[PDB]
Amino acid sequence: SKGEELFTGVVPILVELDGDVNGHKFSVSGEGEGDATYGKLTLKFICTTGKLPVPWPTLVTTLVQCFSRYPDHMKQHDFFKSAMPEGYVQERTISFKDDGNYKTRAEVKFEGDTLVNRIELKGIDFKEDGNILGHKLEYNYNSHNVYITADKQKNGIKANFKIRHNIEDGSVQLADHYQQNTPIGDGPVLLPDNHYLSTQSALSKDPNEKRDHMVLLEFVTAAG
Repeated sequence: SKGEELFTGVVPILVELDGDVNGHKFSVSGEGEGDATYGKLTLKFICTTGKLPVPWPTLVTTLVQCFSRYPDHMKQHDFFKSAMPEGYVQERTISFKDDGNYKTRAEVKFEGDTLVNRIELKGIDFKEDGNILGHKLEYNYNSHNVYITADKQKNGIKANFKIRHNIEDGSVQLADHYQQNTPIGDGPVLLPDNHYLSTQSALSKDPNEKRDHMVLLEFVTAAG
């Protein structure tokens, strides 16, 4: 409830990611704005090391659920905002069906009036001619639901969901997400009942940008 105060207006966002997928090292820098009142996020990401070795859609979920719009009757279930300003550690295991997996660790917290997302990504067991390393995924994104449950042992939450990436041949590449969030500070946090986050995402390009990039528009609303 205390952390909610920090999200009453438009909050600047900074994202920094260091990744390694099958030995291919890369870095991504992201900048944008978040408006939790409407569950709206606008972000621009740039691959600072050159060309991204994985498709941009596979990084969308890794690259700030604290900007989710929680309805008034559900505000007591908002773990994400309650952990602020100290923040939370967000860990994920993203299993790509019939392919490799991403293991991510992120520190999400406030640095002044700016919300920061520092991430380390490690990807292993990917097929060289698979949908990921072979860049066979379409530059678009489907709508999904993030199923959340309380993790009272770690004073945090756990989340499970499936992302459906469209392949160029018209098929689907499943990306199973297992999530764990744990608070950084020793302050009080809200431990929720079972609910979900209804998400909708739109991917686009900046016409004047020549570097490998991604413009992300995300709309997230809590329900259930």
